[PDB]
Amino acid sequence: ARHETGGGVNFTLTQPRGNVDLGVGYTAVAATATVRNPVTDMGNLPQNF
Amino acid sequence: CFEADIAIPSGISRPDAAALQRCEGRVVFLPTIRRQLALADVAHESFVSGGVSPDTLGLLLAYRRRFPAVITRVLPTRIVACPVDLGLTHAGTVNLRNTSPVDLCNGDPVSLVPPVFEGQATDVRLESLDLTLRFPVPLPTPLAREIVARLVARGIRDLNPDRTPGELPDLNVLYYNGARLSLVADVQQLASVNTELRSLVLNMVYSITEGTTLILTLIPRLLALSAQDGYVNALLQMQSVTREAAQAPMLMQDGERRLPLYEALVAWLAHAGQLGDILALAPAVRVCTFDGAAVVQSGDMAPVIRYP
Amino acid sequence: CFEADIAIPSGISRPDAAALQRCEGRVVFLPTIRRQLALADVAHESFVSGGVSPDTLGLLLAYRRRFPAVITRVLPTRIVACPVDLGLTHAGTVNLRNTSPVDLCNGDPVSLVPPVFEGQATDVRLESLDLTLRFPVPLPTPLAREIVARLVARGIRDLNPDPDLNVLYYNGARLSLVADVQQLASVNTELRSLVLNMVYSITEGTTLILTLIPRLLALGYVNALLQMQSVTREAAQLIHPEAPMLMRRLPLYEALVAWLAHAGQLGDILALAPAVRVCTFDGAAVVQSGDMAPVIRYP
Amino acid sequence: NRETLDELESAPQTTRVRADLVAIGDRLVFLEALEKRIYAATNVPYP
Amino acid sequence: RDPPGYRYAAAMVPTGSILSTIEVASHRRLFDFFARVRSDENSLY
Amino acid sequence: HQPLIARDGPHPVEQPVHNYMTKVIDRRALNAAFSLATEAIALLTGEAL
Repeated sequence: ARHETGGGVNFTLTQPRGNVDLGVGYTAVAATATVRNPVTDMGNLPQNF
Repeated sequence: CFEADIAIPSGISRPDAAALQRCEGRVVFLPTIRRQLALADVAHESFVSGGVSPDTLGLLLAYRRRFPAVITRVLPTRIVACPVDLGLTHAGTVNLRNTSPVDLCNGDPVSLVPPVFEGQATDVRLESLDLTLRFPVPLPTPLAREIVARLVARGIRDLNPDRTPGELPDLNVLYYNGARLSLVADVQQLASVNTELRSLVLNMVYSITEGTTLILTLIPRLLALSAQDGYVNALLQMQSVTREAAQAPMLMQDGERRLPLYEALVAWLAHAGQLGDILALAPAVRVCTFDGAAVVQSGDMAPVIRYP
Repeated sequence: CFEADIAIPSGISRPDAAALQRCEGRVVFLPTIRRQLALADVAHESFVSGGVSPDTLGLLLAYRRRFPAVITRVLPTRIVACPVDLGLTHAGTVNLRNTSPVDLCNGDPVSLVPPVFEGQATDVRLESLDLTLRFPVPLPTPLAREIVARLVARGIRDLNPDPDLNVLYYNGARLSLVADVQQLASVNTELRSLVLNMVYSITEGTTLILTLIPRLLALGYVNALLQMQSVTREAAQLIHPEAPMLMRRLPLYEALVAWLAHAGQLGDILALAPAVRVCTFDGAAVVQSGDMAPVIRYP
Repeated sequence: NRETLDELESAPQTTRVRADLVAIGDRLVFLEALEKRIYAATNVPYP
Repeated sequence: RDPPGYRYAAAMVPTGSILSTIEVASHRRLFDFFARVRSDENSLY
Repeated sequence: HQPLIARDGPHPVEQPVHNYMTKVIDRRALNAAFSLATEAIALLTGEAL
């Protein structure tokens, strides 16, 4: 598909997918291994109503 | 697209021509709708009224008159800008380069402003031919209308020097999201502040009608809600004259079938409702991004579509 | 046209799929013009902002912030809606559905929030996927503005109460506003927040000019010209309001800023700028309620 | 009867590719890291 | 000095290969001239 | 189809069990875009020559 712009035209490509879990029961299991960093300061901030 | 060409004339040095290369996506005000035009009609030297450069309330009145055009492309001997006031009819959305500390979001109507921030301000000088270019600052209409109000009131408060002591309120500082925004306080000119005051005073009068008195009855009722709802509490700003205005029908109904409430709303809505627009230039564009990016960083190109 | 294809979720009940089939020709507001959008993004559950479903004011805000797109073709596992804002003006005729008064051969329909008329009527719930759709009503600009002001006018009477605004005669017969019952209690509770911003912005506007005019023209051409054309109008209104009311350049100017903004924010919400026009041809020239009507992108 | 016939039509054609195979306990598994292969320069985060 | 710019032709006949693939907008300042062209740009031509 | 065991003594006797189920497809799509700047469209289509 395509559309106009400042510059010039723009071509978006999309193909449809579809999917199903085969199997009865659990097929994948995931596990956490390490903690990299906190991402949050793990600190002192209050709340302000 | 009725593009208006703008001829770079003759001598243009390599450093100056490199300055115009990065001016694509910026905005120009042309004093006509033309096909052939001179580079000097766009320059800030053309904004000069008789003998005098307009102040920063004078520019708004100059940008009121003439037509905003967003530069699309710049060629060796011409500048192509399509006059948004007219030639906005493009299937997709001309690029606006966000020049501002601010950030557009998606759907924000974009009205322009003379450069007005302490840290910022784009004027690009060109030494080969005497001329300069101040590019207006695009800005959401909520913010651009807060600024104009600041400049208007500042020109009005400094007009009759304040009787009261010499320490006045700020009015020079805003906030958009976080990010304190400090306006430029520099000069105010009689004529520029007069018209801005003249049309402010004029319109706030026409918004008062017979049915308006029926509404002024409700001030004691508002403050009853000031205090028992968390909204309506927020509505009334702490510095609210209305709060100080309470610190009534008058019979006089002319035959009883007019509906002055309804008529009072319409009257107020026209004149007072449309004040951002008359004091400043109203939005003609609104950010729209096809790729689904939902903001525009400062300095980026904002895909822009016709009027909100 | 730039069609944008909204993706129907996973399996929906057969009666729900027939509910959508009947939604072709209805206006949708799509948050971004991305070609691929979800249905939950469009559904009214996506208008929540402050943790609540938005009132008529909160809606009118959103209608001014997202993009309305008329629904062109509803397909199982898609919805194809073509945004009204995109492309050249006067092109992409897409059919609407008329709701309420007749859309004559022009007049620039505004899409105003649903609650202004039968409230829940048009909610169109989909239980299978647990979402809902409130489609705005396509009314002409003169009538849309007359109504929205007509109801906040009636909402001022109601605020404190001790000539009927309700019956609007619109070209044909009479149009009914009131659905009586408690619908008004539902209509009036949603206009509750719009009424206040209206009441406030008036009372805060007058008192701010009534304080400013006498606290200005007393400090040139300002004075003379002001009192000149204001004879028995501004000054008379000054004595009369100051009669049944109370009376600071520093708070004045800082309140004149905060009002001037809030005011124009209401003028933006209000005035219901037209999304489209009707320009017909080889057509009836009047679109009877509930009938698809031609329509074009700019007024 | 005749269930479990299932199917076995062809036997596709194969290529020997560079993989990382490990026997964990009793069974053979692909052991993988695929950032720097697909996610490398793309500025997409790795799931 | 203001960069002379990038030479687009003579970039068509490389003299060598870059062996890494990174996001170079991070390393933005290791160069005299730099541009990010998302898809295509008029300045290439 | 499930297995089964013969028990002994007072108990409810057991019958074979067959469970029949179905699953549907989850539908998706993948997007990528590119674009041509107007100078390029012009060189490309024909005219700037």
